Amino acid sequence: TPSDKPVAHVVANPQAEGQLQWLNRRANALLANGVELRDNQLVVPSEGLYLIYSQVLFKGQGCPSTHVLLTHTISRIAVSYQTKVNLLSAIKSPCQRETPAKPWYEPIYLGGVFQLEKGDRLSAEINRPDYLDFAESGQVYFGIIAL
Amino acid sequence: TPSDKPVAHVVANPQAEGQLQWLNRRANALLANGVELRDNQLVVPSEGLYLIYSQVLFKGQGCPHVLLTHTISRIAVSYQTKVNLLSAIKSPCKPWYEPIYLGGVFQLEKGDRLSAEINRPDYLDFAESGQVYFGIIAL
Amino acid sequence: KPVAHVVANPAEGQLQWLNNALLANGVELRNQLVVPSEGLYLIYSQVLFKGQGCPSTHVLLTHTISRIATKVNLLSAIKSPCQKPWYEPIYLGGVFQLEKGDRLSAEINRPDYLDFASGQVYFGIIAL
Ligand SMILES: CC(C)(O)c1ncc(-c2nc3c(cc2F)nc2n3[C@@H]3CN(C2)C(=O)c2ccccc23)cn1
Repeated sequence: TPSDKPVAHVVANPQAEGQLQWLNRRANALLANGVELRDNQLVVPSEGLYLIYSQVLFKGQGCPSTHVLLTHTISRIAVSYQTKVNLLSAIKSPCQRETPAKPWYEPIYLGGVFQLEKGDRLSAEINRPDYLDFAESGQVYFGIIAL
Repeated sequence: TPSDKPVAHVVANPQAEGQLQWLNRRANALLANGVELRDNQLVVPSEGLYLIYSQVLFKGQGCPHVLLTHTISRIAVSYQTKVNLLSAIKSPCKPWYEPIYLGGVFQLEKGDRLSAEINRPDYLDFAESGQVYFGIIAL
Repeated sequence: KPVAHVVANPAEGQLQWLNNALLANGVELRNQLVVPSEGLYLIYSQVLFKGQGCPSTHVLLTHTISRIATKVNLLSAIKSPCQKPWYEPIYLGGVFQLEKGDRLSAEINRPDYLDFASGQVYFGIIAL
């Protein structure tokens, strides 16, 4: 007997270099029990507590002249207040000292439990899609699990 | 168990050399309701949604470049191919510590094999119990 | 189905668990969650550490979930935030066969670095 628990696990489209497009129409990606993926956002089918999680992986070849700041943020767009409200956020400075060139890898993980309402849209965005590494699978993803 | 939900929680062997070997015959480790541990891989007993998870803890003394990887893979029985479900790559560089937790929900089939590997077993840390583990929970 | 999801009390200089929190179907909060019936449980948690700059003494941040049936680590991790403000969360989660009456604790070593202002500081169990 399958679970009736709203769950989703969507992955970065590896073809869309220079963008962060979430896919459920990809191997080992899913939407279950009412969760929808609409306009790059997960739509919550019913109210309740949910675990929200996401990982992005950033990669760079050395350290450039201008300082790099990498951000990943998970936003909620409620039906009654249709503006992005941050739930989870994290910032990283991959290069402490600039190159006076070794590849660096910086994962950003976000996860937490939030009360969500029916129709809430969830966004998961980065500031630098040009640094995102999603060629190999399993590195960039975004999911929910209803408690 | 009375729930009958296939579950597993396996732990790393601290005295395994140059490898990340999983064990179920340890305290606070288990294989229940059909899940098997065969060739260092977890074997799924039935089709369904599963929470799949793993934690590794790396540790180094100072900074000498080092790349750390941690990957959960799936070998689907119909396909016979090994693909990453969850993967992290980190460049860590006094002692430094790097925990890596990989978790998510996946549709799995009967007979799928799941693996949890790393590139640097020599950087693993086993100072305390509960620092290196791998598991699944059927929804 | 015995379930529990407690949050931290923002209680100073400590990690006190309290009841978006919920306690139900036998799971009591005696500072440990007490297991009402023998079975399989997913036990999870997250803590969030934060600081400004790096001190002279090397700081190691730990978060551990223990089982008391003796005190044994079930889930544990360590973070070294200093090899500018910083934030370091620690996530734990796994499935465990527990006995009726067992106690489960979720502790940190450095509550002075805990962030008391989020959906990232919690401790919970779900009977499967
Ligand atoms: C449906 C099922 C199997 O009963 C179930 N119920 C609840 C959860 C649950 N897991 C949590 C959590 C809050 C939760 F309610 N907070 C954490 N976890 C674990 C570890 N860690 C922190 C993570 O960040 C994480 C990242 C992906 C995946 C699981 C985790 C997971 N699975």
